[PDB]
Amino acid sequence: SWEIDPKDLTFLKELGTGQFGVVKYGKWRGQYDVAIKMIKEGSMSEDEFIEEAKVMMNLSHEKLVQLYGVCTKQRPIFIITEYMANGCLLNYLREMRHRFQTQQLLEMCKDVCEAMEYLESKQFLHRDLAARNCLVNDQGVVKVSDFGLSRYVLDDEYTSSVGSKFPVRWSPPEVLMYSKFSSKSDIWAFGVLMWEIYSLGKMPYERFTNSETAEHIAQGLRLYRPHLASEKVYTIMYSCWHEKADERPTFKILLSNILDVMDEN
Ligand SMILES: Cn1cc(-c2ccnc(-n3ncc4cc(C(C)(C)C)cc(F)c4c3=O)c2CO)cc(Nc2ccncn2)c1=O
Repeated sequence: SWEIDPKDLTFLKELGTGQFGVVKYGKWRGQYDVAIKMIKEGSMSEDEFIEEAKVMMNLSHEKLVQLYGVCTKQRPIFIITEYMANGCLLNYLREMRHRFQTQQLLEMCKDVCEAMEYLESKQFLHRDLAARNCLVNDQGVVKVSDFGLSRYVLDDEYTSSVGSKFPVRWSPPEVLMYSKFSSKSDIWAFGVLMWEIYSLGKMPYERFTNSETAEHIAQGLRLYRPHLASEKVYTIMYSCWHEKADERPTFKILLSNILDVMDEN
């Protein structure tokens, strides 16, 4: 694991708080833009994370927000990542909602699908894929962030399937019923993410509670086709939501589907 020297980090701006506490924008060695997570004491299973961190750092792809390294020889520990100037995708969609062409929306789905095809090829699960966990850079490229970190969260409202922070609206039946995560549960979440993109950042199953969402999707309720999604695009997102995990596509198949739609248009 790349153990970064904290003396090489210059903090510049607050980026707000996430599940592990404060995140800052800064520079590494006075040049490279980075984000720095300051891991709040008690928020993370730190020994577990440190033991397993190298796998995460070896994930390298243009459409992943890279985990560059860690600072662990002190308290609090730091996680150092790629910086994304336009922030999270969910907010970006909502703030620019009157400016998007449908071709740009499909390009966002392609960006995320490329990242996920790469993770799938490495047998690595995101576990919390959603627009809130994608980020956008200064050139509008969407990248997938915080892949794999859900495993290390210490927060019972997040880790309990009936907790108020659990990502129920992005979860397939086998996660809600059995806590069975797989690349096929990331597939389901990706379909919901496509829906978030094409709805310009609406909340999935808005007005339903988490338990009502779970109850109704188990019985076959599915997200409606957003106005901006063509039938071809809807067919792609809908394919992610087969009740049976083994009937869902792979990210390799989804990427091929997405490219085919692009070529036709
Ligand atoms: C890399 N990065 C991270 C963030 C940023 C800031 C605050 N909290 C977070 N979050 N948000 C959510 C989050 C979620 C998780 C789960 C394990 C999946 C539950 C784990 C995290 F570690 C975080 C985190 O750190 C992030 C996401 O990691 C913001 C950026 N950019 C900007 C730009 C402008 N304004 C604000 N932020 C940026 O480039």
